[PDB]
Amino acid sequence: IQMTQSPSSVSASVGDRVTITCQASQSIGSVLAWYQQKPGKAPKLLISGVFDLASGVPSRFSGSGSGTDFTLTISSLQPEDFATYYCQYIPYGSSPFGGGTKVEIKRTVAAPSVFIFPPSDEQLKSGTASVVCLLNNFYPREAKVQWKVDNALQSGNSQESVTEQDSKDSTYSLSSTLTLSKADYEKHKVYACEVTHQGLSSPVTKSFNRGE
Amino acid sequence: RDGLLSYTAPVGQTMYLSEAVYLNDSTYDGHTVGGLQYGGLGQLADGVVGLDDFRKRVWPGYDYVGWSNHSFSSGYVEMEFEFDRLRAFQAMQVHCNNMHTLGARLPGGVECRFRRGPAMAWEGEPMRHNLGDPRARAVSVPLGGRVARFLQCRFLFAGPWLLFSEISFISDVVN
Amino acid sequence: QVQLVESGGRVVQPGRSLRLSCTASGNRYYMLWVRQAPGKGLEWIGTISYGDTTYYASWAKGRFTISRDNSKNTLYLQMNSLRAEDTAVYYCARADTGDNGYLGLQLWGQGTLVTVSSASTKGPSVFPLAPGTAALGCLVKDYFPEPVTVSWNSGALTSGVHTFPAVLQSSGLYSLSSVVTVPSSSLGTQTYICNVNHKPSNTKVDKRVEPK
Ligand SMILES: *[C@@H]1O[C@H](CO[C@@H]2O[C@@H](C)[C@@H](O)[C@@H](O)[C@@H]2O)[C@@H](O[C@@H]2O[C@H](CO)[C@@H](O)[C@H](O)[C@H]2NC(C)=O)[C@H](O)[C@H]1NC(C)=O
Ligand SMILES: *[C@@H]1O[C@H](CO)[C@@H](O)[C@H](O)[C@H]1NC(C)=O
Ligand SMILES: [Ca+2]
Ligand code: NA
Ligand SMILES: [Zn+2]
Ligand SMILES: [Zn+2]
Ligand SMILES: [Zn+2]
Repeated sequence: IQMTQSPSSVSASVGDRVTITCQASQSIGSVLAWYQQKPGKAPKLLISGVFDLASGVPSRFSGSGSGTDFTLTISSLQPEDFATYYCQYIPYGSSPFGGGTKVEIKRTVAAPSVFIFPPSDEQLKSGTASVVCLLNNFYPREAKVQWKVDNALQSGNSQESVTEQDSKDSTYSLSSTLTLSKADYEKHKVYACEVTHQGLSSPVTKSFNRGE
Repeated sequence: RDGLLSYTAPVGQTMYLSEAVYLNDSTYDGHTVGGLQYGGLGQLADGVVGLDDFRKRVWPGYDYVGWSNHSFSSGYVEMEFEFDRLRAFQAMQVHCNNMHTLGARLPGGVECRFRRGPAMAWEGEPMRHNLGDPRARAVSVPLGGRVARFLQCRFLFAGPWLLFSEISFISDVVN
Repeated sequence: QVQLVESGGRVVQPGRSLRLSCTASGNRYYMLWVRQAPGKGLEWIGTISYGDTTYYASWAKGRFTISRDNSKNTLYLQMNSLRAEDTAVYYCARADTGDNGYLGLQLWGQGTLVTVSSASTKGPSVFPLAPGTAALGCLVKDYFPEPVTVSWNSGALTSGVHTFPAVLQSSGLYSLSSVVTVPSSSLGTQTYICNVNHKPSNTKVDKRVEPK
């Protein structure tokens, strides 16, 4: 009934041997499927049964396992192999899907570029003020963003968005946005955007005061 | 000989145990589209009866056709049969493996659906008929002398695997 | 060439009933329906054993009926009662056995995005972001249906552009952000205008960033 794939992400570089585990809630038969899915695209069948491969799919994709514990070893990681994978027990009828092991490329740590943007004057006419914060070319994805408005931390109304790992430099980008009302904006003065990251010796604080 | 024209049955799956025996219908002349081998004849009507051990120059599992219990949510292998004339069916004898140590056990029950015409739906009123010995026993399935031209026998799962090797019929051509 | 195109892609209100139609160009296989929420993985919805249905799902026990039409060669999926959490891309799977007898879908559908919300189709609001290399961009703050195509300098500037994934705000509208990492020396001499293109509301905003 339940297919618990583990782990949720695998950080590995081109050439590394990568094994993905698929756990089954019950001692099911040898039937299983492995799907490769690159972002913004439809899934692709790689493995049928346990060991059988699909046409076109290279021989580096190896299958193994029986019962509950199942594996997906890769002979040599390739640049066209990075995608989220899904194990699926599929009999003639009731076939549940897996979690999703997102395969991510491994690269040397790069410090983010922090940019704080004050709310535009046109937005301030309607009654809103969304302060944006930009972090670019930072690896890994993990980075804590804090919105210290008027020397105090704000947790409400802070949407965050991370772009999918880049194709040229394999870096991530984050756009945290503190959307606040025009009435509360007048009450406060110094808006800060402090971020913590692996490639930073100390949390970088990028703040702005009221006025050009 | 068995006066059968063609039979519909799901594709033979593979048991991956130790050396991985292939239990596929290698001699099936008909076309296999999707998950069904329909419109043809193969290992289940070749005269050859499977041995006590399915592993025994051919690959292990050549004289058998298999299906796993986990790969069927319905719990039965829906097998259809097509005949040349409107015959009275006395009984169906199927040689299945009963190797309990490797999961290949005899079916728990077999119900058959009958129909006289090719365009009409199945008449109804199915004839349902229900261990330690690990030898392949020729399962006797009484069909009650019912006059029909096409069958739809469902073989229920009792063990983790269902390994049929030969399906034979007992019938007389009705005038 | 075999295709699986479904005629869906409609916004519905919480409680309404939408039906999808997986037409199959190029026909009678073990058919399934698999959905994928934006960001989330894949979860199988149901299956149909050639005209005779087979158990949909633990969650899809109530509602979700998979009808089949052989005269029109199309799978039909009526969703009946709906909740705001049912927004996902709906694909229709075609399960075909491999060379070992085991099942596994080889051909996937195109996918149609279904949005379940009470809000009405609203046009986007583009706001500029005040800028060794400086960063500048646009803010697509208030707009209801997805997606929005943001271009830079009429499709001439691509190096350093990062169009972030749309975040779902508390109001029910999405928020997109597109920024460009340009050098500080280039700021002031070059002109940066983002071509925001929105098809659902028939709107197109060409907003420049800091006119200098
Ligand atoms: C595949 O078979 C297993 C084992 O079930 C056995 O064989 C059946 C035909 C029947 O005789 C059962 O009583 C036998 O136990 C099924 O797995 C079991 O499912 C039951 C469901 O209630 C559960 O309690 C058991 O813990 C499961 N595991 C074992 C080791 O028995 C399995 O469901 C069958 N596959 C399908 C799709 O039905
Ligand atoms: C049966 O399986 C064997 C496995 O080696 C394969 O060579 C053969 O072509 C298969 N035949 C059919 C008809 O599936
Ligand atoms: Ca035989
Ligand atoms: Na079946
Ligand atoms: Zn970048
Ligand atoms: Zn006689
Ligand atoms: Zn193969």
